[PDB]
Amino acid sequence: NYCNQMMKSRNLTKDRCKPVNTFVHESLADVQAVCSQKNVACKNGQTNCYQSYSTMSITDCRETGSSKYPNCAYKTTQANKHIIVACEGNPYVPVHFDASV
Amino acid sequence: KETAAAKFERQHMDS
Repeated sequence: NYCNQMMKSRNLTKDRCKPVNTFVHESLADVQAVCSQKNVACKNGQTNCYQSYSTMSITDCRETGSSKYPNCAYKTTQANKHIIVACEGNPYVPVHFDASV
Repeated sequence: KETAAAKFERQHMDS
């Protein structure tokens, strides 16, 4: 399973089971460019969020109701949607994944 | 060691 494999290898579920996590299959340069695209408010009300002009290939990884450490279980949902990321620093780079529309 | 931008890359990037 891509999600079980990737989450593990990325040290994401090595010491616990992360309930949800999205993976972006676009280049890093192209994802970093979103920080200068459409400004929107994060779900929390913050406004340092940016929505990508176009849709991007992403894979949603969600734990199943049965999942329990050490045996984490994820459902793999591949899709193409706009991504919304929060940006900070200098340069202005993504630091959080807010959502995918 | 790991910064917020670095953490985002490791957790969400898979070009």
